[PDB]
Amino acid sequence: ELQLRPYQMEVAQPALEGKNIIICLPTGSGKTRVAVYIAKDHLDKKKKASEPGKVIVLVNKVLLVEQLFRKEFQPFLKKWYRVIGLSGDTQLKISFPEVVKSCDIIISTAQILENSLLNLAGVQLSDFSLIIIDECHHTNKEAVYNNIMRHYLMQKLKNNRLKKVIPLPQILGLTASPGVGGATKQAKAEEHILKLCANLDAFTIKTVKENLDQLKNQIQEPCKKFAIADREDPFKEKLLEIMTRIQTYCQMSPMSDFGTQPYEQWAIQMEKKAAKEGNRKERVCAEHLRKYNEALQINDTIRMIDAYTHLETFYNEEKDKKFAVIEETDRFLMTLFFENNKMLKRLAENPEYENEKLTKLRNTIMEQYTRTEESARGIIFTKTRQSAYALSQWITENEKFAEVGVKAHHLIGAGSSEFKPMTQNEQKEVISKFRTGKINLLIATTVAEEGLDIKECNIVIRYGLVTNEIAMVQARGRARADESTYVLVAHSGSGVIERETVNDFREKMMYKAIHCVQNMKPEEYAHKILELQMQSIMEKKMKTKRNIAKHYNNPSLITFLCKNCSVLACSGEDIHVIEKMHHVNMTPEFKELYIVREKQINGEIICKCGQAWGTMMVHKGLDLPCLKIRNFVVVFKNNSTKKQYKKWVELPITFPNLDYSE
Amino acid sequence: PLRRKLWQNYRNLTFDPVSANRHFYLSRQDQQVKHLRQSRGPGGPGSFELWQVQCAQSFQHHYWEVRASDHSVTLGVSYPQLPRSRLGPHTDNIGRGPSSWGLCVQEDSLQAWHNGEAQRLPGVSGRLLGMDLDLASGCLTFYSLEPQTQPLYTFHALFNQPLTPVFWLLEGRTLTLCHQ
Ligand SMILES: Nc1ncnc2c1ncn2[C@@H]1O[C@H](COP(=O)(O)OP(=O)(O)O)[C@@H](O)[C@H]1O
Ligand code: ALF
Ligand SMILES: [Mg+2]
Ligand SMILES: [Zn+2]
Repeated sequence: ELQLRPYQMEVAQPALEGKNIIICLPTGSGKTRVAVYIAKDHLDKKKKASEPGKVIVLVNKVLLVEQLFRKEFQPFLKKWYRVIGLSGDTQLKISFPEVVKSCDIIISTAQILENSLLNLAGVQLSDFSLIIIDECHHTNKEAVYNNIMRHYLMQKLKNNRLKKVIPLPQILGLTASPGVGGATKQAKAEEHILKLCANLDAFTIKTVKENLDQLKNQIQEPCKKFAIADREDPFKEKLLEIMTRIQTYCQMSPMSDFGTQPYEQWAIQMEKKAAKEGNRKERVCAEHLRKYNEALQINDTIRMIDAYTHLETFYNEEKDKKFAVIEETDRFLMTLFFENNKMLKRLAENPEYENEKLTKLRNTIMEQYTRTEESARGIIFTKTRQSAYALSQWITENEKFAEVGVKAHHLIGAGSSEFKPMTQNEQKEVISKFRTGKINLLIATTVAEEGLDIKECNIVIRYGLVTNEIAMVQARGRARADESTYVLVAHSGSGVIERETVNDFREKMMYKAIHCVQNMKPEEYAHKILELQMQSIMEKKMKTKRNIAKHYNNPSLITFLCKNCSVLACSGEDIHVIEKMHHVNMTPEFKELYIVREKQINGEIICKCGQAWGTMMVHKGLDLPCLKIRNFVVVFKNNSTKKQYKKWVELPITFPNLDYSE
Repeated sequence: PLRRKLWQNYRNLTFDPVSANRHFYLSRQDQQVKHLRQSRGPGGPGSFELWQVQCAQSFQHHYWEVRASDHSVTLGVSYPQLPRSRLGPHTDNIGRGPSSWGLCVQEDSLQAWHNGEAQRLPGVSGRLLGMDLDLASGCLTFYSLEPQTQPLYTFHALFNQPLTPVFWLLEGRTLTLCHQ
């Protein structure tokens, strides 16, 4: 029953006949159906005229691949065409070009296509006819969509050089909120819309102007509700005087109060400086106080227990690493820490003392679910993964939650160095369970703000989140249910509600501006569009030359040193790379220098100081330990400067690969 | 003035500690009840599993006043045959069966539950509430006092058993009576 509602057909009218264009409708008005219907017409008409016609659907988040695959494309075209849903996780058994050569409707993630296009056999953009691009507002400065569209745009200008051609496939892109690039001018807003349009090579925004009231009947504005809180507990201040004593021992000036982002930034940078000097007795202290700071930050966000466990785990493994070498400022720390931590665990265990935010959260959950009486799905959006997982535990523990029938689970993306990484198969079944309804409360992160189509979402909740305007429009859109309630929770300490306010005004700017561009004069539209097209290309070329000149290298010039100690580790010639991917050292005396340690299939490298260096790896039948450039210090031979790099790509050195004859 | 016309059938009330729930707490000469996260030990027999309490008084006319801390609470009266165990995940029984009459107040709107059925009634701002019950006419009505007297809703029925007030509460919610 591919029967569109009136406004849908109305805004689809220009699309039915060429005219690569854009469609934007407010969230929850089934744009996917417009895509499906347009696709059917395109393929059928091309079949009537008998030309090779295909269509590729690009999505930017893995979960949506399976959703859009089995929810809107399978059920409507099981008899008419060959639709295949492919993502980077599914184990292919056939090359991408043959995958496309077999089917005709593809649903894939954009990174796959771009990979397949820079492999010049690969594939050419011309092989396609219709390019459906969902959630294309991400078309911005060097994003995955921008690369693909820049190839398309380059070819178009080449065609214009030819005219004074090769067909360029028709383009469609779906948005809900193009947004502004942080603009307090009407000019910058409308400019920004134009920049998106040109980079999409669109023709007309084409947003509804006829069937307004029925639209007002379909979409529902959720009810906004504010939960803002602002109890004294020594634990915060207990950590305070401990860490102030720590800072005063080395008599550091904070330049700001503790527990703040500037303080953390200062701590990291000064720790880098101290390591540059080679200053021990300070470096370690700086790192430890930093650890306290992040512990406090988690502490304010979540319950006491996990924050303590984080610190306890760090110091436990710290002394574990230290005692390995057995087989002055160091002990200066644990001695006081361990008495204090025993006391803290005594203080932390007391559940009567509680965070302010968590309190209001409990109030909100109970109020909403009890008022709903077993007809309620709620989505809570957070910031950090461990926040999601700990909040899941917090739901688990207090039995007062379960009595109300709330069933909770945590959903995060794949891939760290923590409790446990959740894998793709698990989240796939998790969303399956959520749709069924015996998982009643879902705790999610950034991963699932764009595209979820659960027909029952009475509750959408934001937990201390700060973000741009699109990440708020979409969040309000998720409540795809009647009497939908959108709740913001935060404490007045930070800039949260003010971010909400500015986001609101920015939203209104965006609507008015898109109405403004909606009514421009076609020739001026064309001129401005063309000029913008040019601008992107020339700037890309300039960046290209800048980068290639920036790349500028003796593979022996440098030598590596510890940070905790400064003992020379090895020279430039000792390092070899596996598959351009992993640096490693084979030197046998260098094997004697370090220490292995296990808790194991892989061993961790430990210095004489106790600092880690690398991990044991086995490759092509060889046994061999690798190293991380973060763990070391670079020393040149022309200039004796002490430098560090978080990753390997910064270092301009190039290494020989692996003589495997050894 | 109508409140004055009422108060000659005003009746004073007090709870029963046996029927109080675990997390619940009684105070002020058993005329005030408060809810806490901490449990008051195990519940045990004679206590309503779901978050309700019933007062020591029942009526074989009658008026009384009630003040409440905040919304998201329920006030009502049932036959002495109200269930005490639990079968549904939702933590309220009143109004589900025809043996009780309920009225739940929320920040949005009013809902009067009986026999599992309820309708939306325009919400109110105040917390102090009043109610009339006539055994002769079998009529139960609910009133609001602040700032003015609102005849919220009337219930018609025939009662063959004495009626006992039962109150449904939320965590961090406190409920108090009045006396004269
Ligand atoms: N013609 C229609 N008849 C019934 N429901 C429709 C129709 N068009 C759209 N919908 C609704 O739209 C929903 C799909 O919306 P979707 O496209 O996933 O949201 P968005 O447009 O925000 O991406 C379906 O669940 C369906 O209920
Ligand atoms: F409008 Al959508 F996913 F396309 F919420
Ligand atoms: Mg969508
Ligand atoms: Zn060292």
